[PDB]
Amino acid sequence: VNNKKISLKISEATILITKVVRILELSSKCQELITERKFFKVLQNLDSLEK
Amino acid sequence: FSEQVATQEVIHSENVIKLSKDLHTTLLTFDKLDDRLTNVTQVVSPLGD
Repeated sequence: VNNKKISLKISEATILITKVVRILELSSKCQELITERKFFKVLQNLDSLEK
Repeated sequence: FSEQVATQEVIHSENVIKLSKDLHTTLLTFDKLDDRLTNVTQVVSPLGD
């Protein structure tokens, strides 16, 4: 239970990291989809995101 | 923290301590074991005899 504790913070930490990663990517796609009636950084930042 | 190190303290300290005490008492048990075995086969000389 000290290894369930350390294991719990371990996999909690790693899943927190990957959750932060996908949060960043979907956050960037939200930054893409937010831009309406601009059409200029659309292909720039959006095509940067899809890269 | 010292819940986990309390498992190190009680579990490691008591495990090592009563490991030596219980295993040494088990060595006294093995002394009684070879005692009764020696008296056993020594009484079992009349079997072959």
